[PDB]
Amino acid sequence: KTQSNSITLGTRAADFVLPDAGGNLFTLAEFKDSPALLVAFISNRCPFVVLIREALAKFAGDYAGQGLAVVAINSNDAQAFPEETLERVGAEVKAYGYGFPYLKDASQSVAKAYGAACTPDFFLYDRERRLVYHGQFDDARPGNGKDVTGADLRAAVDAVLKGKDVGTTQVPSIGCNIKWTAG
Repeated sequence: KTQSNSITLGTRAADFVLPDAGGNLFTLAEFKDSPALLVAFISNRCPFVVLIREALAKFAGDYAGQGLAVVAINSNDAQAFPEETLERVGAEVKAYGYGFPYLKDASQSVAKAYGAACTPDFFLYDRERRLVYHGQFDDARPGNGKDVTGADLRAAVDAVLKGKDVGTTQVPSIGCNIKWTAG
């Protein structure tokens, strides 16, 4: 278990090229027309991601067409954790109804460029792809009793889409560490 890193607000979204489980490739240019862009480092089996998985698919669907693009990335080492393969990532999409692209970062170069530390780790960018929110989906944690609402991220997306300032309280997310390959 670890907290997300303190990443300075304003940092530019790093570019990537990453595949989905059909082999389609995605870069930042594929999301260019969406004024808000969420990049989410998640996992197929981490309990902190299991907690919000239904909510995340609902959240992304709710905003599809309102100007939010969501990209999810699984950077976990799938030799060490076979449940994290690209093939499994493809099965997660169908099983949980993910409308957003869910991509595999096999070399972990993208997780390293964003400075992701745990799953889930959420980075929200504005129209010029500057970081405006980095933190928890909401206050829910496995076993803490709180409803999974996505309210912190929702409030941040709403602010971006309405051209307003994101709130300054950003609680770090908590999850399983990214499973870095030995070295």
